[PDB]
Amino acid sequence: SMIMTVPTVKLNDGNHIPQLGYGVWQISNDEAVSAVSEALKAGYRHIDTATIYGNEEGVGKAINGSGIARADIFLTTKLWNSDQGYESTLKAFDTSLKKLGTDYVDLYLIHWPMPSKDLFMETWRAFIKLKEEGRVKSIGVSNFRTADLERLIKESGVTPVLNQIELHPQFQQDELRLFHGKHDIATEAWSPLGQGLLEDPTLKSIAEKHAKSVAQIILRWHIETGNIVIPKSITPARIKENFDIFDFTLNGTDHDAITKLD
Repeated sequence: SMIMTVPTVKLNDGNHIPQLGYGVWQISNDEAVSAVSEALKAGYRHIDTATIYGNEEGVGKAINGSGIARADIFLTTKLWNSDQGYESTLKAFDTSLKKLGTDYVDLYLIHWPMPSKDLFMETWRAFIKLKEEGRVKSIGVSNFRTADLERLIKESGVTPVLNQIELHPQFQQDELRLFHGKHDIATEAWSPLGQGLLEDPTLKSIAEKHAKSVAQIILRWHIETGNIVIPKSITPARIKENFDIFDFTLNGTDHDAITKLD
């Protein structure tokens, strides 16, 4: 009868984000509807997409038809590279809201620091405005390097709540995580499960030690190192498997052994 409470990460702007969320990647609208429905059914309350994936309508349909209040779901999307700029971001966001069928997003991220610093600063200027207007609750970035974050913080005075980056046991991003911690930016891991290490002996051993799956061990390692994770499995069994990571803990030796995988 115990229900594990999904931890939230308190962000630098006072908002809280569920530490586990469900990643939608390059799937179709119909697929997004089914997957997001399945995730919300499995107990996920944090849904992550990006405008370039072309599935905002379907994500929005599953969310609005879930029987869960909009206020109880945390929804992230992301501004695509070709829409960077002040006015072009305001336009893109409007279009994304219309597609999603809601009047705010919890988190809006700049998808990449591409194609230039000037362009992303103008996008950031637009995010600041959307945040002032109360249409975006938290603003952040994705795939930003330490030099992009330095320029963003120096030039705007506004520090992103998080930077979503590729992060998994074979790509641990030690440097960026050190910068993030230094400047109160949360780390969010995309592709947190990495590369199919399902046959790695360290991870297999830890999975047995705890009677959990290798994916569950990887996701618990992320949770214990303070990462927000957005695993993106498409099969229901895996969607449910990735949710069940709050009923156990690793220990000290486990962490050392996973660190050695980078």
